[PDB]
Amino acid sequence: NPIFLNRTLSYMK
Amino acid sequence: VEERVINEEYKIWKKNTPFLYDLVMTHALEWPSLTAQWLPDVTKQDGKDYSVHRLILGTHTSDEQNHLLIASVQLPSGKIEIEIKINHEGEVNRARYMPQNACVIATKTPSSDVLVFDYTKHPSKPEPSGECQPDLRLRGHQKEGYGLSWNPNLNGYLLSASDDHTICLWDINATPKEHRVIDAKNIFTGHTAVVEDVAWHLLHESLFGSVADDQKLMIWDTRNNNTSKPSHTVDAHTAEVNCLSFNPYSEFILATGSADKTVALWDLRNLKLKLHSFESHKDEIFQVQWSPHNETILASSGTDRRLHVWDLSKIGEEQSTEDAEDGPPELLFIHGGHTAKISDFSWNPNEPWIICSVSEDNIMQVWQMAENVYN
Repeated sequence: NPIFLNRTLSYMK
Repeated sequence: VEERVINEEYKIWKKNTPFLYDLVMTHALEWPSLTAQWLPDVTKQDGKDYSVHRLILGTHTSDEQNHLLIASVQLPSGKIEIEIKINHEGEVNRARYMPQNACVIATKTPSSDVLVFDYTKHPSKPEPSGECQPDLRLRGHQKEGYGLSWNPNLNGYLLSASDDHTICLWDINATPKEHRVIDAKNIFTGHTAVVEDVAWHLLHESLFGSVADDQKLMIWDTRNNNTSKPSHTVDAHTAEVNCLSFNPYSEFILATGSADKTVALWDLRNLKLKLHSFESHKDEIFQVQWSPHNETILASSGTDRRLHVWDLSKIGEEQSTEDAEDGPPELLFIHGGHTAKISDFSWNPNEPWIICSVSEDNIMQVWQMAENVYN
């Protein structure tokens, strides 16, 4: 159950 | 314990909010709200860098006085406060404003009663009498429900779903009898289980949909004379169907949310074939809402304390092995701000991507994912 999507973090883009 | 894992995951979420959101506001209400809906009006403040938006909320308290609430929210052109409190008998299951007159709000109660309020006919602060004084009492149900939908094309037409297995239809412009009472124009008896939700079609005034614990989606036409047989019966899901919503841009598209942990997509031109199925692990879906600004965008909430935002246009897209680790490409964003089940959410109709979500632990959050996630 993710807290957020890692791909949606500003620094992962 | 689950509470230890929740508090820890909340702190991880909280620290990462500057990297996920362009806007995030958190407010603890006196009581939890089971309902959330933005009012359509925006009050621009002279010389200030913010505008004032409003929300319909409710309370859920079992010992104390319940209220229907109008909350104000300062949003960029950060305070959240209660403007209006109106006595309500029992918790506000759902509260929705009339599309032809945003001063008129219908409420579902934890009883057979469906109430109609004109908030401008009430003071901002309620009388200490403890008396619930709705402008109308709508009769027709034997039991409580949550499902509530106003007809956006036919002034005063309201649908309600109940635990009594029926759908009631009222015309609130009809002459009231006895004590501000309006009897149901029609009662739709197609389901053989608790009706969870109702929704009018957004272009055809005579068409509506309904979903129930019988695992069916029913399509109804009010122009038909038999109120016990729907136009179509769709074997929509493998478990209870909790919600449905019609796409505001396409007159053929609708979505259903279910206890089978999926959101299904439907086309009225081909109901024998499910268009798509959005799947999310151990999450019984209770609310589905289409974006009022973008045709391909919809959001869902269930029991897993998360809010999922989906993008239809990204279905069947090529993903990098790194991206593919977060899930299917149609899963645009996950909001993990809540520490309890989300009871309701609403898209801001004036400011794109802004959402208000409310949870069982009394939290209300006003948030907007980073511009970057969708562009």
